[PDB]
Amino acid sequence: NVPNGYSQNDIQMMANAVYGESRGEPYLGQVAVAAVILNRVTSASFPNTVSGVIFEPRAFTAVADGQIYLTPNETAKKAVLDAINGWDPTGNALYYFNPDTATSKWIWTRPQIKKIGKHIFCK
Ligand code: NA
Repeated sequence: NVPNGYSQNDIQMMANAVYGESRGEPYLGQVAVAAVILNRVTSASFPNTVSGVIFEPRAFTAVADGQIYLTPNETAKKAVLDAINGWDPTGNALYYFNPDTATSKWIWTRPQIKKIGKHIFCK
């Protein structure tokens, strides 16, 4: 069922992480969050497994919210497989935030790449 390099649990948790962050966003915004997870895996500055990236303490509200082991939203799951298949609409982003609600002081310091739906994607 799952791309080589990933477990069933990897894909489910990615889908649940993506739904947590981007439920209701344009489909492109959901692929984008998935893209960011894969970019963080690649990056030296984040963990180097999908689990490690998803379980970073503040990172994905699906973790704190008890959603990471649920049956995944089918569209968030498609977005995940789209990103694994090489769709990265964020231009290799590592960070994102919603400028209307974000309360982080430091997020505004990241170099901004583009905005998709309610999220600005950043290096
Ligand atoms: Na990494």
